Amino acid sequence: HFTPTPVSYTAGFYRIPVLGLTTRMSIYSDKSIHLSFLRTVPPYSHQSSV
Amino acid sequence: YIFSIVTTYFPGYQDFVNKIRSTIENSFVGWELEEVLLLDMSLDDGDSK
Repeated sequence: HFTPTPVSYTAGFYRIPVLGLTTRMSIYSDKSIHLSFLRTVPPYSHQSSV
Repeated sequence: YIFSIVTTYFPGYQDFVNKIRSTIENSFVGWELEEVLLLDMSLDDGDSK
């Protein structure tokens, strides 16, 4: 839950992209704190919605 | 006694509008807001919009 956080905000310090691969935590889904974050695997929200 | 608000994203802005809407209603004095607008400044070439 802590490993992918720094590559998010440190990159966003200049607003440069970071692409995630298999992150499961839903905290990064917010568009404000991590505006420059992307995800490749679906989050838990949609597997709940199914 | 009349005003209108407009803002873009990011400053957790939902709390601002929620608080102002909650506070405006209760008091006896009749504030009458009109045409609240939400604007997206991230749109590319959205100047015409």
